[PDB]
Amino acid sequence: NRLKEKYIKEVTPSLVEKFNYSSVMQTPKVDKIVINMGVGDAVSNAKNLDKAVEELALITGQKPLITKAKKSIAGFRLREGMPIGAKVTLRGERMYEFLDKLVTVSLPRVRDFHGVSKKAFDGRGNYTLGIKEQLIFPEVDYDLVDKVRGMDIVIVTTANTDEESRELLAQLGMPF
Amino acid sequence: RSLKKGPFVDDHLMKKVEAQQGAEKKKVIKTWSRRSTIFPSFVGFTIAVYDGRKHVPVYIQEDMVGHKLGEFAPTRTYRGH
Amino acid sequence: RIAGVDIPRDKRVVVSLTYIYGIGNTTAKKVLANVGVSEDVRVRDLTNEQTDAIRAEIDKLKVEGDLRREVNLNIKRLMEIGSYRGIRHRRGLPTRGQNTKNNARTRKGPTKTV
Amino acid sequence: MKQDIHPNYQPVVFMDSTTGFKFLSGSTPLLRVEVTSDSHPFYGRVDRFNKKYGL
RNA sequence: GCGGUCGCCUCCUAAAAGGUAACGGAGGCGCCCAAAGGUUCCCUCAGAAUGGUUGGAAAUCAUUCGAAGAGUGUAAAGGCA
RNA sequence: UGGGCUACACACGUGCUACAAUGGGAAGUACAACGAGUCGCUAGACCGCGAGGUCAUGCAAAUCUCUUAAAGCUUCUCUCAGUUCGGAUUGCAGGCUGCAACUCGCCUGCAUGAAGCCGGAAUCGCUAGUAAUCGCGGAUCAGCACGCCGCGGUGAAUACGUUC
RNA sequence: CGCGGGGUGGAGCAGUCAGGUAGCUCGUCGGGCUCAUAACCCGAAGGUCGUAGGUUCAAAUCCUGCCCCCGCAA
Ligand SMILES: [K+]
Ligand SMILES: [Mg+2]
Ligand SMILES: [Mg+2]
Ligand SMILES: [Mg+2]
Ligand SMILES: [Mg+2]
Ligand SMILES: [Mg+2]
Ligand SMILES: [Mg+2]
Repeated sequence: NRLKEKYIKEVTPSLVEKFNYSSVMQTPKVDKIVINMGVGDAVSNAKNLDKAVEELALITGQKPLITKAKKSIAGFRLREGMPIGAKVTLRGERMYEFLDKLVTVSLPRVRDFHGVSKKAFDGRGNYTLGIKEQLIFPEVDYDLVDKVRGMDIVIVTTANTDEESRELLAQLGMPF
Repeated sequence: RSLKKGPFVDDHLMKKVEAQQGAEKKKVIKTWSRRSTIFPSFVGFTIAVYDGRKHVPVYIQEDMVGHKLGEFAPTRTYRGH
Repeated sequence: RIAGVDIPRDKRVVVSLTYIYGIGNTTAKKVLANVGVSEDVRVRDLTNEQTDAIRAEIDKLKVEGDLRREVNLNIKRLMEIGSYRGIRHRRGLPTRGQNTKNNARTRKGPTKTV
Repeated sequence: MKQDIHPNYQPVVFMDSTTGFKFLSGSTPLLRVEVTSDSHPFYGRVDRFNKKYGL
C-alpha cells in the first residue's frame, strides 16, 4: 500500500500543480492492470498452457481466466473455442503491490534494462508493456521454467492522454 | 607479430598515411601490402588493397585494428556449384 | 544449483564442475585450491558453506551466459565487418586455414553425395 | 476473493542487502533480492591494442 | 426417344391481397439437439484504428470507434440487438 | 610486387587419431640402438602454468650435447557412462622462426567439447624376433610432415593341406 | 458446353470399393566385383497420391468444387 499512499500524497499534488485541474477528481488513476499470455503451442499440447496458468498464479496469487478463440484459423490448425492462453485482471491493493514489485524488483532483473519505450501508448492514456523474457523475480521458480514465453502487461488508467499517463507513471516509478 | 615486439607495418604505407595528417577521406591510398596490420591512425580511411587482380577498396573502422589488410581483400571468387 | 545447471551427485567435484560451460579441469582445480577443500570428494557429501564459496569464486569467474555472449559477439563482429575469418563462419567452413577438399565435415555438417 | 482456488498470498519483505533497502508487499517473510531500483544504475579494440602494445 | 423430372421446402417469374403456368431462372430436404428444449438471471456483436513479445497480414490482451454491416444447428426468404 | 599451386557440392586411395577398463588420469621408477651437430648441438642456473626466454659452460666431437626414450614395472584414483572416453571444430591469450604467419606456418595454455560405442557389399598385409604395438634419430629444413628413410624395445597365433 | 475413363517418385502400375498414415518392378545416383563395360552385390535419393477446402483421432481413398489428358460428340 506504499504505492497507494504515494499516489494520494506525493503524486496528486505534484500532478495537479502541473496539469492545473480545478478538481481532484480529474486525477489520473490506475483502474486496473491486466496480464496476458498467449501460447498458441497449447493447440499442440495445452500442458504448457496449464504451466502458464501455474506461473500466473505463482506471480500474482490470483487464478487466471483462460481465453479462447472466437474463430478458426487453418493457418495454425486453430479451432474456435480452444484455449489460447490466459489473462489476469488486478485491481486495488493487489494491483498496486504488483506494480511496485515490478518497478522495485523485476524491471532491473532483466539482463539489459536501461529503460522502456515512451511511445508505447494507445493515444488515449493507457500503457501497454511486454515482457519478452520470463524469470524476472526469484519466485518465478527457475528450477521449473521449461520455457520463456513472455507477457503482455496492460496498465489501464483514467488518464485522458499520453502525457497524463506518462507523468503519472513517472511519479509512480516507471523508469522511462 | 605474435612475439610481443613491433606490430608489423610497411614503411612506405606508414609514411604516406602519416603525411596524410588532415585525415581527408578523398585522400584514398593504394597498396600491395596485404600483410600489414591496422592502427588507430588508419581508422576512417578508404584504402585499396591489391587482391591479386584488383585494388579492392575498404573503409576502416574501429573493429579492424588487430587485423590485417588481406583479411578484407579475398582472393577466391567462389560462388557455389 | 550453481549457475543454472543441476550438476551430478555421484561424480566428484572437479569432474562435476567440468559440466559448466566455461570450467575445465584446470580452472576447477585452481578454484578448489583457492577455496581450500578436497578435490576428491563427491558433491552429495558437501557442506553448504563449501558450496557457497564455490559459487562465489565461480561468479567471480566468467561463465555460461557471459561466455556465450562474449564469444558470440566476437563472431558477430568479425562476420559483420566482412573479414575472411567471418565469411568462413557465414559460409559454414573451417577457419584456421584448413583444407576444405577432403575433410571439414565438422562444419559442412552432413555429406550430400550429388 | 474466492476460496480453494487462489494461492496463499502473504505479506512478505523484499530486501536489497546491496543497499539494505527494505520493502513490504504480498506474495506467495523476509526474502533475498540482489538488485532493485535503489541499486541499479539507470535509476574497446583501439584501447585494447594500445594496452597490448604500448603506444 | 435419350437426357432431365415425378414427393416436400425457400426465392424470383407472380403483374404492391391471395392464387397463377412453362422441359423458365437459382438453391436445398428425406435430418439434427438430452442441450442447440423450458424457465429465471445476466450479457451484446462484426470489423477498423492504436499499442503490445515469441506472433506473422491475421490467434490472445487493453482502450476507442463502433446500429448491426454479426449470429440465429442446417438452404433461401421474412424477422429478431 | 601481390595472388594461386592450400578453393569446395562431392568421389576415391594411402595414413593418423579413435570409439575404451588388456583402459583414461596423477605420482615414483627401470632398460636401447642407429644417427646429427659451428655460428650449430647446447649442459647447469634463473623466470614462465606452458610453449619458450636471459645468463653461461663443454663440444668440430666413442671426451660435450641432442639423450633419464616410450611402451614397461609399483602405487593411488576413475567403475561403464557419448563417460574424467574421444579429441575434432571454434573463441581468447601467448610463444618461436623469419622483412613478413590474412589468404597460408608449427607449438603451448585456458574455454567449448562435435562425430565416433569396432564399422555394408567387398577388400589388404603378414609364416618369426615376423605380425602387432612402443617410442628415438636423421635427409630435406630460417620455420613447418600423421609422410620418407633408418633404429632399437616388448613380442604372438597359425600353416591340417592343394578341393577351390 | 455436356457424357465416360484417367491425373500415385523418371516410366509403367497396384492400393480407391472396405479411411489406418505410400508401396511392386524397371530406371537414376553412389560405392563394390571386373583389365574395362554389362550382369551381379551393398546402399541411397526421388512423391503428403493433379489442386483449394470440408468430414474424421487420422484421407491418395469419402464429399464438395477448380485445373489438365484420351475418347465421343462438339
Ligand atoms: K626439421
Ligand atoms: Mg595447412
Ligand atoms: Mg401477389
Ligand atoms: Mg599439390
Ligand atoms: Mg582425455
Ligand atoms: Mg615367406
Ligand atoms: Mg551403379
